[PDB]
Amino acid sequence: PYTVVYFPVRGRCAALRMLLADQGQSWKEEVVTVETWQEGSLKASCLYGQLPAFQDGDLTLYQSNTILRHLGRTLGLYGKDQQEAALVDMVNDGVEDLRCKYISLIYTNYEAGKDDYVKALPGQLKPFETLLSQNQGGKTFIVGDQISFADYNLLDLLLIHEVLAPGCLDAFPLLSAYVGRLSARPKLKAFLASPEYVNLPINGNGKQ
Amino acid sequence: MPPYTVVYFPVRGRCAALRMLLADQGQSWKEEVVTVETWQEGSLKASCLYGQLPAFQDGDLTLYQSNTILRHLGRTLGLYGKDQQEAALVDMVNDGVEDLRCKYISLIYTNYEAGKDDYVKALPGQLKPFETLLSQNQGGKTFIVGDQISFADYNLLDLLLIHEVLAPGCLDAFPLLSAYVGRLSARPKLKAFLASPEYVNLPINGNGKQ
Ligand SMILES: CCCCCCSC[C@H](NC(=O)CC[C@H]([NH3+])C(=O)O)C(=O)NCC(=O)O
Ligand SMILES: CCCCCCSC[C@H](NC(=O)CC[C@H]([NH3+])C(=O)O)C(=O)NCC(=O)O
Repeated sequence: PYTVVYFPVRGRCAALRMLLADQGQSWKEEVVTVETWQEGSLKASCLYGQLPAFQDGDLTLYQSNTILRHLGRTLGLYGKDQQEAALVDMVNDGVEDLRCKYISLIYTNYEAGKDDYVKALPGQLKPFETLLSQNQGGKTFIVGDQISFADYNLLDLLLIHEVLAPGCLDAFPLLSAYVGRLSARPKLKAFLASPEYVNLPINGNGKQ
Repeated sequence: MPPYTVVYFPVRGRCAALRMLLADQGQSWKEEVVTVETWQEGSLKASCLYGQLPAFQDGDLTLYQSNTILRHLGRTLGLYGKDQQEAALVDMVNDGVEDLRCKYISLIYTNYEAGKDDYVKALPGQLKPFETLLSQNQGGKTFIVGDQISFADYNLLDLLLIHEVLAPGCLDAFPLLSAYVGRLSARPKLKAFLASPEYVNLPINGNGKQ
């Protein structure tokens, strides 16, 4: 019932793929090559002229976070009540802010800004360590005691930063244990080790 | 006393949309103004989750992130669509608004002088998606999604209004958006609020540019 339309990279689709895989959902991948994209017709039919695009039956959605929220809403990964839902949103928005900075670094000035970015990293990750400490001592998920779409988004963000700055999580015990714990979930573990994930570049420009 | 408290700098900025929402929905709220002096002192910043404002309090629930605040209000006040499908569409609209808002903010604080012309030239292409959304919903006669107002409407309204200040007449080429702004701006409570000193006398941005 699901179709994700995207370029052949993990990018902004990694988190939603992990979510679908971990939740045991099936989906079809519609790969869009740079050639096809530069042709122009697909772009013109996209609401904001960008991908990913997602189809749930006849519902066509755009915007990665909208897709995540939609899945969180339909699959029950949006907290147990309104208070938790608000907290889940707060976590996801924080993830999105840092993701934008990451994306900017990767595509705008990797060479020149990498050092400053890595130096500033600890300050950027602290908020998530704090959130974790306030939720049952970081023994469960980011919000509440059930997994939410924010968890998958945060997991991806942490994983790609471990590739960018190996060991950046060493100074954060809760985050470190969190990544290990989530990465150990049966279906997610199988997915993260599959060619489907491993053989796709993280970003489109060969930088990471 | 009011259950809501918005903590922010004395500017409209990322709080304009939520204020319009509260006002239009007849809600009461307390404004906790943070001056640049107080902020540079450091203690408040250190207590903020991501080291930034706005901050929002609903009873003992302290929230950060403007869009989280909007979604929370949309969820508790019933401004999030009539069902899941609409909720997804509302999110899609809001995310689009957020993307353009970031570009606007970047222009305003990063290089207003140098980039203003290019930005205004690219504007029509950026607004088209919203005109399209409007055309697909009862011919743009009601709201952005469905037939009931959502938090996305307030966010979009603010975005359109601030762009009308940046590039006067930018909405002329978009009949649906133009009528939409006029229609929403005419709602009783919202109209009263937009004309109040509380709104009018607050600068749009913090650096005096708009
Ligand atoms: C080519 C391989 C690298 C691909 C990089 C990732 S896609 C980047 C871009 N899409 C976005 O930035 C999506 C942003 C949107 N806010 C979301 O979160 O979904 C796009 O479609 N860009 C195409 C365009 O704008 O023309
Ligand atoms: C001073 C008058 C001008 C104020 C401009 C608007 S506040 C800007 C900034 N906050 C944000 O950018 C908030 C972004 C956040 N993602 C959201 O959506 O709420 C901040 O708190 N910055 C303070 C800091 O980072 O130290």
